[PDB]
This record gives sequence, C-alpha cells and structure tokens, in this order.
Amino acid sequence: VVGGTDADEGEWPWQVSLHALGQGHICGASLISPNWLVSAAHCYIDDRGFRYSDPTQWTAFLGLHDQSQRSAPGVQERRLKRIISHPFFNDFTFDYDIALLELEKPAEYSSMVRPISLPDASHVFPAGKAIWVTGWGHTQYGGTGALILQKGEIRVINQTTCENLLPQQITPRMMCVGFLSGGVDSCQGDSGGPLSSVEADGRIFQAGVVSWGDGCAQRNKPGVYTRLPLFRDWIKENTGV
Amino acid sequence: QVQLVQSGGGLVKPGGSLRLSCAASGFTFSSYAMSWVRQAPGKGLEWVSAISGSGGSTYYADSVKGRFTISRDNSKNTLYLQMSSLRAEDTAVYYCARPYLTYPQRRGPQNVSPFDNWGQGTMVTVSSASTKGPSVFPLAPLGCLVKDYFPEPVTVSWNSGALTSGVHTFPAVLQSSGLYSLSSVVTVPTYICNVNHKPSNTKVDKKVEPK
Amino acid sequence: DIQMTQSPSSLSASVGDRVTITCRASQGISSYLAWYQQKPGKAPKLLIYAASSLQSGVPSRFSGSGSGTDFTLTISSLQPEDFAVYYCQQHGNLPYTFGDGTKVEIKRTVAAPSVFIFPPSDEQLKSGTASVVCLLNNFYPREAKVQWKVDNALQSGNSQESVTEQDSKDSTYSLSSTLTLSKADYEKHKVYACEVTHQGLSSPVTKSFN
Repeated sequence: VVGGTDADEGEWPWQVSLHALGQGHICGASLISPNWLVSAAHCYIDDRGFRYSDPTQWTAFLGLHDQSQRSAPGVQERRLKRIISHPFFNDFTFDYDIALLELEKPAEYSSMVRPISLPDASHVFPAGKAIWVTGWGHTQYGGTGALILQKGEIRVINQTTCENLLPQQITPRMMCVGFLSGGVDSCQGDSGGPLSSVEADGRIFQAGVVSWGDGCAQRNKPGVYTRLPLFRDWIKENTGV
Repeated sequence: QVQLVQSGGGLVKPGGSLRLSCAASGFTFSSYAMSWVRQAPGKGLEWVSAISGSGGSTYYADSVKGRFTISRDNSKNTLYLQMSSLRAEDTAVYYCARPYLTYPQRRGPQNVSPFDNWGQGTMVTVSSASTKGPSVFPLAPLGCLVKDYFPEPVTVSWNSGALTSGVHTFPAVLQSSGLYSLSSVVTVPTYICNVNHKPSNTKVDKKVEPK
Repeated sequence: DIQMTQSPSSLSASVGDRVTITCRASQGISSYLAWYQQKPGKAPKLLIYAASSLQSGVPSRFSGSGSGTDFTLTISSLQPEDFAVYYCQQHGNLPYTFGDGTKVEIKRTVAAPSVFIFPPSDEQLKSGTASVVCLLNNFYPREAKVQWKVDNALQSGNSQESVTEQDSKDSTYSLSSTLTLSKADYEKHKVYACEVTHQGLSSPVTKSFN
C-alpha cells in the first residue's frame, strides 16, 4: 500500500499473507470461513519456472501483523489443499480476477484470526464511499514490501470515470477505488487481499479483491479491484460459505 | 539484452501448413503476452494474433481466425504460430513482438500496449510453383549476378563479409518467366560472391575476374 | 474495427528540416497511439507510445502530440539516417491497427550517377541467353531514364530497372537496367549501348561495348 500507515495490532484479523516457497510474502488473501480464503486468480498463474498454480508451493499465515515476527503468539500457519480460480479469469485482461483457497487445516478464531462477512449479490458500495485496502505490498512503485501490515483509506470512484481513466481496460467486474490525485493506492504484493468496507455500525463487509493498477498511487490512475458481490453465488456454490 | 530469435518459414503449397517459432531470451518470457504481426510484400503491418503470458487466452484477427493457432511453451521460452489452410494472401513476413509495459514492476493486464521488441522476421511464401536454385554469373569486370531462383529470399555476401563497404545488392526483379533475379555489385577501384538460397539448399561462391 | 489514416503517403525533406506527419483514427482512441520507424529489411522500431511518450534511447528530435482521433509525429530536424517508413498504430482495441505508412525520403544536393556497363558472361551466352547489365551508381535524385540501343536501335519491353533503397548515410540511390535477349538475337547485332539521362548530367552519357 502506497501512502498508507501502520495498521494497529489485530485491526484486520481477516487479512492473510500468502508465502510462496523461497520467496517470502507474494500475495494477500481474505479469511471468509474456517476452511476458505478469498484471493486473486492472477496470483496463482505459473510464472518464472515456479508453479504458482500449485497449492503445495504455498503457505498461508493468519493473525500475522509483522513479516519479521511470524512466530508471534496468534500467528497461525496453514498449508493449502486447493486453489479454485474463476473459470472466466482471463490473464490478458484480468477480467474475473478472483480465486478461492482451501485450507488444509482450519483456522481457529482468536483476537488475531477472525472472518470477514461476504456481501450479497445485491450489495452496493456507492461512489464516494471511504473504504480500506490493507497489505504487505510495496510502499512505493518499484519499492519494498512493508514489514508491518499497511492500511490505506481510499474512496469508490464511479464506473463512468473509471472507464474514462482506464479506457478499454475496465469491465463490469471491476471497480476503481482511490483518488484522482493519486497518492494513496494499492501496489505490488497487495494483490488478492481484502478491500474492506467498515460501516459506521460496526459491521464489516468485503467490498472487493485487490486486482491491478496502472502503476501505483499515480494521478488519475487509482487501483482496480474485483467487485465481490457479483461472485456470491459462485462462492457459495464452490465453497459452501 | 532482450532478444527474440525466430525460425521457420519457407515455401508452402496453398492449403498446406507451417509452424513458425520465436525463441525468446533476456527477460522473463512467461510474464509477457506476445503477438505475431505480419507484413505483405511492399505493404503495411497487420496484427495477426496474441497470447497471454500463460497461454490461457488467445486472440486472432478476422482474416486469420480458425486457420491459425498461436501457442507457447514457457519452459522453452518459445512462441509458436501454426498456419493452416494457407492462401495466397498469407504470403508475408511474420514477426513476433513483445508488448511495451509502462509500469512493469506491478503486474496487471497487458491489453493496451504497442510493441517494444520484435524478432527479425520470417518470410513465408505460399505458392504452387516449385523451389528452384539460382544461377550465379560474374559480371565483367564488377559482378556478379544471381539469376533464376524461387522463391525469395536469396542472400548475398562478399569474401565472407570482407567487402562490407562499396557493395550494393539490388532488390530482386520478377522476370516474366516466373522466377526472380538480382545483381549484387561491389565497387571496385580477386573476389567471390557468396550466394545462399535456403529454400533450394543451393550455395555458390562464383569468382569474379576478367580472363 | 478502427481505421487509421496517414498523411501524407510520402514526402521528401531536406536535412535539418522540420517534418510533420499526421495520423487519423476513425473513432476516438484516447491517447493509445504509437509511432514506429521501419527501415528497409528491418523490424519496426518503437519511437513514441501513448501519443506523446518517447521510448528511451530514441533521439530527442522525435516527438508526438494528439488526442482522440487526431495525432502528429514531428521530426524537428531531419537526419539522413531518418530515411524510413513511419507507421502509426492504435494500441487500444483489438485488432490493433496500423496506419498505411508515411515514406520519408531525404532531399539532397544533386549528384551524378556513375554509369557502368556489363556484357554477358560467356557461360550465360552458352546456354542460350544474353543479359546486358547497366549500372547507375550513387546518384540523386531518383529520377532517371536509361535507354537501350542495339546497333543504334531503341529497345522497348526487353529491359528491367531495379533501384536500391535510399542510402542511410548519404541519401543516394543505385539503379540497374538489364536487357535480356536470346543468344540468337544477341549474336546478330554489334553495338550495345546504355545511355543515361540524369539531372546531374548535362547531356546523356552513353557507355557501350561492341
């Protein structure tokens, strides 16, 4: 996350870190059930001789705050047993960029490990709404991934403006969240993590999934996220959540 | 450095088939969608097909949909194009090309890019007529002259790249036989012109001198 | 399917001149417009992307501007090595579509052609054909007309010209006219004459063999 700040300990208990063998943190995910994580499909495409599409090559860390303290009380380490990328994921356009990850062994709820609620198909997060991206991704373009989990307050942008800022690249599955003055944005290695909508009432829904951007934190180029509501029935159907 | 080395091509009878290859080096191949782009003789550039980095998604221009197939092997760092049902109008030079990425240090879709690196191109000639080697013929004093071959291309050198300066190798002209013909003179105040015609596997090095 | 249209189809300009080429898209394309440079026998080379962004390592005299449907490539100060076909491409939608190309040739001080003549090798005369090869070396402009004369005798429809691409260092051409006759027609005439008329030539030089 660019232009964000340190999360407070245990403030985002659904945020997960996905480590690939030999690489440390690579992608984000979201705890939705004791057995299931929601992440971005494009994180599990074989690349550079490494088989990212292969569950066995991944470790998931839950209740993690600080990448240099993975043995902290609260952290739960879980192997994956399955990866289910959306069948319409297109790695050329990034359309339908969502995936479900099955844990080998169930997460255990705690002060540091708690699930986030899924939105109904009908759920709407209107233009101008202040929401949240979290992650351990780079803190600048071409920079270094945060050790402490980062949070960024960003605002929904309307789909007409979105399509205009990113012509020929925005599909109905996508939403722009951010600012036109850039500055605060998702970046590399935030992908697959939660876009979190925190309501004034205390309820917390997952608006979307970190997908892509044209660079990070650039003027007129806000991050693009997969819209979660569209996938409710696809999630119920394949996971049972 | 980033390289795209192509192979394949040649003469194929109409309705036949061919597989073009592009071997990539110097960058992470698998992270890059790729395209094949073609250029008819004396004509412009036409985009032909594209493939995402994974091989997962493929696109084709209408004039070629269904007859061609783009594919890739990320373990060999190579891009392929299978051409079938070949017509006359498919005759062209085929380049492979890598997309220009504005912000490569974050991953994202690659659908909005022009092309930053290109292979060297591969000539494909679709025709019924059969391959035929050339007849070298030194010129007096200077020469020489490469006559009656098919198809293109014929390459020419002098004393194995000794003469680099002074040399003009002319654009081949279609004789109203059918077959092509060119002269390649170097200039001039005891030399051999290395002719090479890969389609017919012909190779000459006829010497030029006034006896 | 977006149509890209380029103006002019070709042009001629002097070293140091400012050159301006225009590209037109049939529908808007935002800024997703590129400019390539293609040199003879070579692959296209990316000059400009997103309308006005200059590829790194590309010289500063190349520049683009425009938006929507209407785009211009400028070369601020033409150099000889800038001889090429220049292509615009839309990089927004599939199929990516190229303009039809603007040929930029360099316009140069007049230079007279070095005329040579070659008579057919015996080898080729021995298998039944005669090829007379007349060479015009390193001239400008491209216009010439060279005429064949057998026994002081026009030819018509038995010769073929072949001009080299413009030279990237000094902007000259080379030309080759070739007369082909049967050894039967060749063997029965004695004067074989090449006569070049060029601008750089005050009055036709004719070089021949008997």
